[PDB]
Amino acid sequence: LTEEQIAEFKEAFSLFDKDGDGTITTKELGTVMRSLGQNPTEAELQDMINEVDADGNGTIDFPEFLTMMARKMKDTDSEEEIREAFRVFDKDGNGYISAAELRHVMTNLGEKLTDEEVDEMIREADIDGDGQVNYEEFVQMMTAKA
Amino acid sequence: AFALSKDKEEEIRKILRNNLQKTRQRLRSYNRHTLVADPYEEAWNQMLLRRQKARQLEQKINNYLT
Ligand SMILES: [Ca+2]
Ligand SMILES: [Ca+2]
Ligand SMILES: [Ca+2]
Ligand SMILES: [Ca+2]
Repeated sequence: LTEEQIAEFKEAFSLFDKDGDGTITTKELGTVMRSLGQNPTEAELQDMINEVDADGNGTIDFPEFLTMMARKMKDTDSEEEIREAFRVFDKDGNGYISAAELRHVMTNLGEKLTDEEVDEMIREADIDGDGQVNYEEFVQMMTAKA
Repeated sequence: AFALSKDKEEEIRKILRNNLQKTRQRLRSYNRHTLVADPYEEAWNQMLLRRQKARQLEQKINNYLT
């Protein structure tokens, strides 16, 4: 990051850390969300802290806040990259990737496919059963950590 | 005498995998169209907004009489 970039994080962080102690508590998180019309229970807010609380000491320090913000940004950038790829792969722009189009993608990426392979790729990724790959289906094929 | 054949097992796999994929599709949609605000996105947006507003004001002045 750069100096302005860290400034943005500090300030975002300060929106939560009113007492300036350099960590954010369940009480403070609760406070921020109360200003959004939601009413989280103390057992609720604890789970939210839990999701960010890497070292597990009950509060969220600044470096922990960083890591999880960088990860929300990475997910944003990934969705953007997935939309750009879909747009390139769906050459006729009809909103669906077809067999022919996937064959072309795969040929462009260095692979040598049979039709039975293309059909089994499409079939495993095909959620609504229409025999082509829409955007939501492509998202799951791109984000499979399996 | 009766077990699921490998063929049968594969059939089950497809149905459940398909169930899972619709689930993942629902979760992504609950997420973009929810009304419960993410306090991190919100804080960051409130910080971004105030920063742009302060850069625009300095910019109007810097352009004032040119
Ligand atoms: Ca604090
Ligand atoms: Ca901590
Ligand atoms: Ca197409
Ligand atoms: Ca489909």
